[PDB]
This record gives sequence, structure tokens and C-alpha cells, in this order.
Amino acid sequence: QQPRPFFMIFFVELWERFGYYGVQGVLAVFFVKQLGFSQEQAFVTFGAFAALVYGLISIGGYVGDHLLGTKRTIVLGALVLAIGYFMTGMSLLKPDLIFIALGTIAVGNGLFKANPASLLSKCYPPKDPRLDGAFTLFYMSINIGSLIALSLAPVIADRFGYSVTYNLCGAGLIIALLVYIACRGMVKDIGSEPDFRPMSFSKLLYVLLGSVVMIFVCAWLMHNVEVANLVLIVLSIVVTIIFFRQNKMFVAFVLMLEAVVFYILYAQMPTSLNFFAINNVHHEILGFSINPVSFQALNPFWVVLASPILAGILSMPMKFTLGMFMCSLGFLTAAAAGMWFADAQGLTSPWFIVLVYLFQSLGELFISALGLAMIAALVMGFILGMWFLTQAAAFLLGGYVATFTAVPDNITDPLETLPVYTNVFGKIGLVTLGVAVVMLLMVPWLKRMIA
Amino acid sequence: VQLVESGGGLVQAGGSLRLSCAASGPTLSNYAVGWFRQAPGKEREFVAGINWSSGLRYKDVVKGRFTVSRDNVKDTVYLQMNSLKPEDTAVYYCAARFGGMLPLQPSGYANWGQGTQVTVSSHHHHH
Ligand SMILES: CCCCCCCCCCCCO[C@@H]1O[C@H](CO)[C@@H](O[C@H]2O[C@H](CO)[C@@H](O)[C@H](O)[C@H]2O)[C@H](O)[C@H]1O
Ligand SMILES: CCCCCCCCCCCC
Ligand SMILES: CCCCCCCCCC
Ligand SMILES: CCCCCCCC
Ligand SMILES: CCCCCC
Repeated sequence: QQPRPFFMIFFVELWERFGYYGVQGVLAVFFVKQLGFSQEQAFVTFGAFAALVYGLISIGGYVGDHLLGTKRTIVLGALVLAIGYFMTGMSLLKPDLIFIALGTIAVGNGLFKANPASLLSKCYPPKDPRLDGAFTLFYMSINIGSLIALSLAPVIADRFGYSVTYNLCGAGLIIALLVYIACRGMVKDIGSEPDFRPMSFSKLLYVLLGSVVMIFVCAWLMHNVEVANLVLIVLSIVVTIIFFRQNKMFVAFVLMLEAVVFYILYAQMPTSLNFFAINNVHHEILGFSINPVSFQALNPFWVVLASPILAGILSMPMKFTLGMFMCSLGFLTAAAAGMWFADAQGLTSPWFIVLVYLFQSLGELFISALGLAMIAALVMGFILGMWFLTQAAAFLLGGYVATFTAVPDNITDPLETLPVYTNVFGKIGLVTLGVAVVMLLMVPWLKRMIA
Repeated sequence: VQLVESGGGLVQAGGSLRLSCAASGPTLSNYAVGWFRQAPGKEREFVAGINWSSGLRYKDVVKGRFTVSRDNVKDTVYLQMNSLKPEDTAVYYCAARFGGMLPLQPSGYANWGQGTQVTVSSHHHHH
């Protein structure tokens, strides 16, 4: 149905995302159990890690476009990523390595993330009808890898330990690289312009030096999340001032702020919603016991089922508004489940969490899947950078928000933890409802500006 | 996923016994381990437990007599039962739930040992 290079990009993306989500699904638990962080520390540290992973994406796009070439930057990113995963596995021998290893994952993603999608864009002549389907399938590839990793990585870490889990993340990256190398010939006429000139070693060294520096800067910021907050606040004011100086930008700015709220809520799945599942949900569904950390796999699960369907079925501000209403309902459902539908021992049916994750995933499909693609319609590289920066700020804020659900390690009674989760989730859902209403009220004006 | 209990037996009032729980596959370190007991003609009831981060929970009627503790090297959990009384007589089970919570009812736990009989006799030496 699709050009041959589509299938290579599909499976490279799948395996890279498998590696990443293998880490994300277990990271907060790893912080608490293996490193002895409190739940607050683990949550803010995860926020900083995720912020760095997403905030640097603009650099790897620049490197792929103008310095080394898309295909070269896929290879370099994949190698740095595999090194990071193996460094994380080694961090169990040498714990002092952990932050450096995570910085290496962050920088790796920053080099890698933009480039397979960029490559995929080039596999179709520019007005090929198959493009839309190709990107829906690309997103499904991302979410199949995420589904497998979030299902299995907690089981693997429980049964064999974290070093094996992280080494398997690295192996997933290695097999992404092997699939690329084996299929290299399929993309021989595909790439950005530097891909087809001989590689500039001057530029290659500038990229390796900048990467190493960035690895150390990321490790430092994740260890010191207070200065990370400071840095991002300063960066945001500066970028907003530059943006305002340079009426479709006003619409791009407002849609970006709404996306910020969405990413704050997305950041709860690996942190507060994960520990909500651990502490206050039954670990049995359809008669099968499961690792409660695996409940995170409900996000890609619902995306995989809903993206074809939802591809089959207003315009921008209203789609964004709908997504915000879905997210509101996800957190109100979590709160309601805890307030009214819990056991006398304090436990809720896991079907409430299946529904929470459905709501959250529909929100994802409406906001972030369909976001900077159509922020690019109001504007270009600068706004791309701003989107990633604001999403990094959102993950830092999300980690901070998650700390309101942190439970001390000596609490053992689910009836003590249930009211904390319900209070926080109910207030998140109400604030998000308010945001959705203000979005709705602005839809006519916003939609006017696009005219 | 499968827990083996050991260490039950017969003891006179005021004596002591130690139960131990070990898991074949999953590292027990990630699990809250609760000890339940079922006396003749009653339901399983929570006795005592330790979560994955050394938090402890106890039934009122066993505080000051039972201690739950954990050897994370041997991947083992212990219930030390001192000052035993006839009414501590029961089948004892360890049960394991992932995480930090020790819920009170058997349905909060997915993994269960097979059970060990503990009997406490009113026997005392003749005066
Ligand atoms: C909602 C998302 C569901 C995720 C799907 C899980 C993938 C299947 C797991 C691999 C094959 C099953 O292997 C195993 O099966 C038993 C019962 O089925 C499950 O359960 C057992 O292991 C896990 C973790 O190791 C424990 O938290 C659990 O309480 C224990 O009873 C686990 O899920 C899985 O360790
Ligand atoms: C495709 C040619 C491979 C080029 C690899 C060169 C790596 C240089 C090492 C520089 C050390 C800082
Ligand atoms: C004393 C612990 C120091 C750990 C440093 C780990 C560095 C490994 C480099 C690959
Ligand atoms: C196609 C080969 C890319 C080379 C990049 C490796 C730099 C360490
Ligand atoms: C951008 C909003 C920040 C709020 C921090 C308390």
C-alpha cells in the first residue's frame, strides 16, 4: 500500500520507541525502590528527565536538516540512545552514573526524534494521497512499540531486575539500527541535502562536543531540579518576548498554552496515576493478575485502537477544545472512582482506570497528535522550538503537580492514600474543565483569526 | 507468583514460632507481604504485614507479640510470633501484593502461599 521505505521507517520507529517507553514505564518506581528517592523526589526528577527528553528535540532536527543529514542523524541518535540505555543498565553497578546515563538518553532523543518522521515525509511525492494514512500508521508504530514496552518492561524488571530491562532497551535500539542498516538501500534517494554530500567532520565534531556538553548539563539539571525550573522560566519569558515581536501568531500562542495544560496531564501517567494504580486499584482484570505498573500500557493500547477509527471520522480550535474536555473527564473519572466506587478496604475496580486511560488517550489524539502539525499552519523553525520548550516546561510543571499525590513510604493503608488521590485528581479535572470552557468560549474568535 | 511458607508447628502457650515466606520467581522486594490466618469456622483475617519499603501494619490483638521483618538478601519475609496464646491457633498464609499498601482483605492480594498450621496448646508444666 505504501512505498517500501515506509516499512523500514515504521519498524525503526517502533524499536526506538520500545526502548524509550521501557524506561519511562519503570523509571519512577526505579527511583523510589532502587535509589530510595521519596515519591516527591522521584516525581520531580521524572518531570525534569521528561522535560529534557522533549525540550531538546529542536536541536536534532536542526542537526539532521543542516549539519549531518537526516539518515546520518538517525544513525547517530540511535547509537547515542543505545549507549544511554546500556549506561542505565550499568548504573546498577555504579549508581553515581544514573544521571549521566539519563542525560545520555535525553540528548539521544533530542538528536533522534524529529528525523524518522522527517524521513517518512520524504518517502512520498509531495501530493501523494497516501500521506495522511502514512502518518496515522507512523503514530500507530510509535504506540505499538510503547504498548509492548509498557506492558512487559515492569514484568521483566520484577522478574529479572533493572539491569536486564535497561539492557533490553539498548538491544531494542540496536535492532532499530540493524533494521536501518539492512534496509539502507531502500532510502538511497531519500534524505536531506547534507545526506548526499560527503560528511563534514568539522560539523560532526561540533555535534559530538555539543552533545557531550549537553549530557553533562542534563545530568546536572536533573540532579538539581530547582535550577531546572529557573532555567525554563527564564527561557520561556525570552522566547515569548521574541515571538511577540515577530494575527495567526496570536492563535499559535494560545493553542500552545492549551497544549501546555494537556502535557501537564500527560505527565501524570508515569507518576501520580501510576502510583494511584499501585496503591488503590485491584491488580486483577478478567481473572488475570497483572503488574500494576503495566497499567500505563492502557495509553498506547487505546491510541492503537482509536487512531484508525478516529482517522475515519470545528477544525483546529474545536478539536483542541474537545481534547481538553476528554482530559477533564479522565481525571474526574479517577476522582469519582475513588470518592464513590471503592471497596471497604479502599480499592477500586481497574475498569475505572481503563476508562481514565481512554479519556486521556482521546485527549492525546485530539491535542498533541494534531498540534504542531497545525501550529505550522499559523506561522516556522522558531515556533517549532517554542512548542518543544513549552512542552518541556509542561513536564516540569507536571512533575511538580504530581508531588501533591506523593505518599510517605511508611503508609500502608489504602484508606489513607485514597483521599489524597481523589482530592488531587478531582481538582485537576475541575481546573481542566474550566480551561476547556474558556477554550470553548474563545473558539469563534480564534476561528475568526484563522480567516 | 508462588510463595512457599515454612515454619509452622505446635507450641505451648507463651512460646514462640517463626514463619517464613519466600517467592520462587518474582523478587519479593517489590511486594507488600501480609500474613493472614484462618481459625476453625471463621474467615481469613489480616494479622500482620510489611510493605515494599519497610512500612508495617498489625492487627490490634497481635501488637506487641508479633513482628514482621524482611531479609532482602534472602528475599524472605518473616513473622516472629512470641507470647503465643491458644487463640492464635490457625492456618497461616502469606500473601503478596505489589507496592506499598497492605489492604485488610484477602482480595487485595494476588499471590498466596499454601498455608501452614500453627497450634498453641494451653499446656503448661505441672506444679
Ligand atoms: C493492562 C495491561 C496488561 C499488561 C499485559 C501483561 C503482559 C503479559 C505478561 C507476560 C506473560 C505473563 O507473565 C506473567 O503472568 C502473571 C499472571 O498472568 C502476571 O502476574 C504476576 O507477575 C507480576 C509481575 O511479575 C506481579 O505483579 C503479579 O501480581 C504476579 O501475580 C504478570 O502479568 C506476568 O508476570
Ligand atoms: C561514516 C564515517 C564514520 C565517521 C566516524 C568518525 C568518528 C570520529 C571520532 C571523533 C572523536 C571525538
Ligand atoms: C564511585 C562511583 C562512580 C561511578 C562512575 C561511573 C562511570 C562509568 C563510566 C562509563
Ligand atoms: C551513515 C553513517 C552515519 C555515521 C555517523 C556516525 C558518527 C559517530
Ligand atoms: C506557567 C505557570 C507556572 C506556575 C508555577 C507555579
